Amino acid sequence: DFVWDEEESEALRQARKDAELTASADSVRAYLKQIGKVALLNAEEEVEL
Amino acid sequence: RQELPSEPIPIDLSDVTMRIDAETAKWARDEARKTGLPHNEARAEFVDV
Repeated sequence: DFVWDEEESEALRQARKDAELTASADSVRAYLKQIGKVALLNAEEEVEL
Repeated sequence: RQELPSEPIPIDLSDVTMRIDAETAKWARDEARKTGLPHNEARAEFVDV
């Protein structure tokens, strides 16, 4: 929630410095987008499938 | 000029839709004003938070 401390500022500073441009291995979000588009199955549809 | 959004702002990241509201802007302004630096210098704190 709304609490700010040196650790929070340090965490932002690290993230800001730890990645100036997108990396090839860390850009998994494009894949994760496509997973969310399909809903989870339960037992009944699993067995029917 | 340290104003607030009358309505939530859709930031709309490339993958997940995101929303800024009046309360987070409230907290950010509180932090910036706490810092006490000039406007263009407290901009750093506001943007960071």
